Amino acid sequence: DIVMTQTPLSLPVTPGEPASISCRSSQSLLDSEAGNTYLDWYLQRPGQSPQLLIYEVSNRASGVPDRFSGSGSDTDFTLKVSRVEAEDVGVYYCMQGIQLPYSFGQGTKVEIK
Amino acid sequence: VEQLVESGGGLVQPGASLRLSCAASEFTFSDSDMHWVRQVPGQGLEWVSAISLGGDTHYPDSVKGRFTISRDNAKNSLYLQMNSLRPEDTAVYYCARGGRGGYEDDYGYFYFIGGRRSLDVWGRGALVTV
Amino acid sequence: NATTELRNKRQKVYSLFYRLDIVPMVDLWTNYRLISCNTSAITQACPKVS
Amino acid sequence: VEQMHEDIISLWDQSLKPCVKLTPLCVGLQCTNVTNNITDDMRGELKNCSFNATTELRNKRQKVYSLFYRLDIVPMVDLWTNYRLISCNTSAITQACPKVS
Amino acid sequence: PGQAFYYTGDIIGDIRQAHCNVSKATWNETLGKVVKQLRKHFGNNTIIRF
Ligand SMILES: *[C@@H]1O[C@H](CO)[C@@H](O)[C@H](O)[C@H]1NC(C)=O
Ligand SMILES: *[C@@H]1O[C@H](CO)[C@@H](O)[C@H](O)[C@H]1NC(C)=O
Ligand SMILES: *[C@@H]1O[C@H](CO)[C@@H](O)[C@H](O)[C@H]1NC(C)=O
Ligand SMILES: *[C@@H]1O[C@H](CO)[C@@H](O)[C@H](O)[C@H]1NC(C)=O
Ligand SMILES: *[C@@H]1O[C@H](CO)[C@@H](O)[C@H](O)[C@H]1NC(C)=O
Ligand SMILES: *[C@@H]1O[C@H](CO)[C@@H](O)[C@H](O)[C@H]1NC(C)=O
Ligand SMILES: *[C@@H]1O[C@H](CO)[C@@H](O)[C@H](O)[C@H]1NC(C)=O
Repeated sequence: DIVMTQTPLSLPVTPGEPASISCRSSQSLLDSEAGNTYLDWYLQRPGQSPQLLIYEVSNRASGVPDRFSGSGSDTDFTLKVSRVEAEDVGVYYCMQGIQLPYSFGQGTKVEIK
Repeated sequence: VEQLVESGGGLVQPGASLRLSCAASEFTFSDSDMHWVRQVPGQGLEWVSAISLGGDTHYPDSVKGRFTISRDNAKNSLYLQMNSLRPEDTAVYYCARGGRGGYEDDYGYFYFIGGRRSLDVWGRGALVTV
Repeated sequence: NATTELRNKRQKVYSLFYRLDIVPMVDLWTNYRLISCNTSAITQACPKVS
Repeated sequence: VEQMHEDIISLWDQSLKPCVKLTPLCVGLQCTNVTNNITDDMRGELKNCSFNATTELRNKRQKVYSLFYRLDIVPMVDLWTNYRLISCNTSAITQACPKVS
Repeated sequence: PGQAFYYTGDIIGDIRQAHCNVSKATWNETLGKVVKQLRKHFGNNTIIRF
């Protein structure tokens, strides 16, 4: 199977400073023939809990503002946000998309600092 | 928007069976893969099952032999038949859409190279308590 | 929508065709087709043959 | 020697030409482990592969289970299928005509 | 399986019409020579136009 390990388990962020949330896949996620690497970021809110945030590398889902654009490679990948807004505070999840188990990592809970 | 609504659930005893379903919304249940995902009240997201365009299914090791999923397509709904539930299985269950294809008789149900594989079209979720 | 190595899968292909190589066609999702598919088989010339 | 080489290749090509082209086999194979009793040195050398093969009617397809050797198939990273035939990225695979020695 | 299709991917630089350059004076003299030889068959006082 593929083990997705989330590096932070808790990350209080001041709304006036940037933040970085990262995780690593135990297996390479690169589809060599297609050239696409399958990774997804999700953001959980107290209201609508499930929601797609980031698809693959630097491809925002519909409705997601530019501030959520991420980066990374085929194992270790990260989201970097210049400012955390009140609506952006929630639990972030990593998912791999190359095998049917679709393993998820641990969530990162954002707090008000 | 493209968003499905879960229906079904309730409080059951160990050993009971349930038929949980998701309705089609805005053609998201036609040429598309479907997934069932578990939200544990106190833990992270856990994938439960997935069904392909052609009716192939996949479950993790903790689920095989207990849960069954299917699609009828004529009635535009996804079904999950739950069996042999345990107290550890109390959670919110919901559907998601996978990738998309098409249906031409050159070869039934086809996927795209580099196509979508993310989980999208999230519903609200049903609470299942044992 | 082009076919590929495996009958199971397909692929979305983008290309630049000359207006003289295409003919208007009416469909819901398409606008043009290749000029010779209406009347005859098209064989691609081998790139290794000068 | 050069003439014998060209003659054997030419006769080989003539024998295989009027045979089944196996175009329907370049699909995606759902391969699992063979469930029989496998000796220590045969583990992973034979796979039980399920595919949807065509039939006489163009619109009807049948699910076919067959055992392929590991050397005949190559892994891929599709979600629903695991392997494909090794030669489908290179050339068409012609079946040798049956009842030919 | 083994069927490779080649197509135009993109165009780098401006898109311009293909063209041929033929020298004007050389072509004009060539037409003058053709006109003289045609007059040898159609008459010295016949107006020849292209
Ligand atoms: C294979 O063919 C069977 C015929 O009944 C069909 O039900 C099934 O969906 C097909 N499978 C795939 C993966 O296309
Ligand atoms: C296609 O070929 C037929 C052959 O007669 C011809 O009548 C028809 O006009 C052609 N289609 C177009 C769009 O020119
Ligand atoms: C291959 O899998 C099918 C699944 O139904 C099974 O019936 C068949 O016996 C398997 N083949 C072997 C050699 O185990
Ligand atoms: C199939 O056999 C291979 C041989 O090495 C083994 O690694 C793999 O785990 C086996 N799969 C199952 C599902 O038992
Ligand atoms: C076919 O795929 C295999 C995968 O290992 C690769 O080694 C081989 O070069 C490929 N052939 C072609 C012609 O692309
Ligand atoms: C064609 O190219 C040659 C290359 O040297 C040049 O000398 C010649 O003048 C060109 N002719 C025209 C008509 O452009
Ligand atoms: C045209 O004139 C030239 C000389 O002026 C003469 O040699 C030639 O024969 C004439 N041709 C005709 C068709 O009259």
